[PDB]
Parts: sequence; structure tokens; C-alpha cells
Amino acid sequence: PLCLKINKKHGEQTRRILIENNLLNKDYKITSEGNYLYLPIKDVDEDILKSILNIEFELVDKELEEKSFREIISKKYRKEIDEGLISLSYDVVGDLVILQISDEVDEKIRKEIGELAYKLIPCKGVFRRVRELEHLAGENRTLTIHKENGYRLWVDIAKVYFSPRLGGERARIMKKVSLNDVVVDMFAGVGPFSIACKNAKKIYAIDINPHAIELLKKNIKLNKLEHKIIPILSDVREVDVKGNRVIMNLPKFAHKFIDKALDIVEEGGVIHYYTIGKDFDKAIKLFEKKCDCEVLEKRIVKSYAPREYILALDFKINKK
Ligand SMILES: Nc1ncnc2c1ncn2[C@@H]1O[C@H](CO)[C@@H](O)[C@H]1O
Ligand SMILES: [Zn+2]
Ligand SMILES: [Zn+2]
Ligand SMILES: [Zn+2]
Repeated sequence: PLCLKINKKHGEQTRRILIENNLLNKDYKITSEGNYLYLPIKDVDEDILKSILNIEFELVDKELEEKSFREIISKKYRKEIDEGLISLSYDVVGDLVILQISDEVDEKIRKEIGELAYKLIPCKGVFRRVRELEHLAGENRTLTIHKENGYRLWVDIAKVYFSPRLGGERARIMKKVSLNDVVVDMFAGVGPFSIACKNAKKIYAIDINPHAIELLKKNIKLNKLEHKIIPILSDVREVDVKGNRVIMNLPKFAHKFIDKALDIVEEGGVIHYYTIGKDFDKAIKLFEKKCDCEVLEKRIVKSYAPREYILALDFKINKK
């Protein structure tokens, strides 16, 4: 339906970038027509694409052929799916399925979606909406164990923030951490980024939510990383740690913390910054003015609202 048309010579070069930005759509066969490649792509503003593509391109409606619960629901529910109330996107944390439904629906029909989600989906439990949750189908437990990138994480979805669709981010980070690195995880959560950074020789895992620190400790124990990860409960603001790599996993408010992170990091070090926006500019100015910094990599993590993304930038602070 929506394809990126490009001269096939930049075929692979480009194909990779779309992936790195979780843009490529895998539900369609990249077809070739003459000197061109049509890569099915998720919807995106023509503008932001310019910032991650150096070649010329076009966004077009192109017919293409195809290469699970999401189905049956969609068809048999367009009524509510086409007006908030219900979303065709759920998360899976451990063995726990978590739906996105609105209060505006009679439980007797709302619970039914769960009872019929505990069916077309491999789980032990089912809830819907860190906010408050409602038990719909399966077991009534909120504490589970997540598996991702080889490690395991203890998560109690009802007491601490955690995003399974962000594992890709931990994978990428996993490949960047050197043996000599000292990481300061400003917003650690149950500790997904801290464990993904094992190669580092020291890790400062900070988080103001006590439950995030209770489970984080259990995770540090579970992945055998006691002499590596130093857990710290507190407002990151009032912490005095130093390090050459700073991870800011708080997209919604990252910006209101940049000054602290710059005060923690060393010169020559990188700030893994996650934010929100339609472009990258506002997030770059912000740093570009605060420091003598340098972008080392910039990706689009995922979609937030409409054309509202969760960007990720990698900043090298060359001089405070
Ligand atoms: N100022 C803060 N200091 C430490 N952790 C924080 C802060 N703000 C949010 N968090 C943590 O970020 C995690 C979600 O990314 C949550 O565990 C939340 O408690
Ligand atoms: Zn090229
Ligand atoms: Zn309404
Ligand atoms: Zn607890």
C-alpha cells in the first residue's frame, strides 16, 4: 500500500536503514520494477525520512501481495476499533498478555475479549489498561519473568514500568558496551538496560520507584551480576555517580534531565538519549546548545501517537 520508491542501486544500503529504524513493513514482498525497489513501509512523515536518507526517494501507494487474533477482532469489531476504545496492538510480558481497552465498555463484553484472547494467544494471564490494570482472562497474577536477548527479567506489570517492545533497543546497546565502560542507567526500571550492558565493568542502576529496585535486585541476582551492577534507589537527580555511558530510558521526560546526565558523564562519553517528536531537531538543538556534542547515531524507535515517534539519539559529549 505505502511503499518507498528508490533507485535499486541503494537497495540494500537503504533496506538496512529502514530496518534500523523499525520502519520496513514485513507484511509485503519488496518488489522490483525496472531500476526501482519498492519497500513496504510503515506510515511516515516525508520530512523525518529526509533526515535519515541521503538519497532521493518517494512515498507512493503501490499494490503489493502478502508475504492471529488481531484478525478476528479487527473484522468483528470495527465498530469500536474505529474510535479508540480498542487497539489492534497488545504487548506480551513473560506469559502475561496486556490489552489496550477503554473504561467505556461493559466488562461483560470487555472481559470476553480477554477470555477469547487467552485462546488465540499463548499466555497464562490477560489484563488491559505505569497505570492501573484489569484482570480479564487466564491466571490472576501480575508478577512474571520476561525473556529477551538471552537474559531474563522479573516483572510485576502492575507495580513497575516495563516495555517489551524495547528489547530491540537493548540488543543494539548490548553491542556497543565495551569492557572498560562505566554505565549510569538513569531510569533503570526492573533493569532491562543494566543487564543488556554486562560487558561493562561497572553499572549504576538508578530508579526512584522502590518496586523497580526490589525486582532489579532479583534480576541482578538471577543473571549473576552482583559484582557488576550497583543498584540505587532514589530520584536520579540527587545521585552523584560518574560514567562514560549514560542511558536515559524515559522518552516522555528525558529532556528535563539532560543537565543532570551531562553532569554525570565524562568528556568523551556517550549519552544514549530517548525522547519523543516528529523530527530530531528539537532534541538536537537542546543538546547542541547545552554542550559541544556530536551525534553518533540516530534511530526511530517506534510510533507513539499519529506521526509522533519515540526517537533515539546517541550523543558524544566532546567537551562539557
Ligand atoms: N526522577 C527519576 N529518578 C529515578 N527514576 C525515575 C525517575 N523518574 C522516573 N523514574 C523511573 O523510570 C522508570 C520507567 O522508565 C520507572 O521505574 C520510574 O520510577
Ligand atoms: Zn547507496
Ligand atoms: Zn468515548
Ligand atoms: Zn514489590
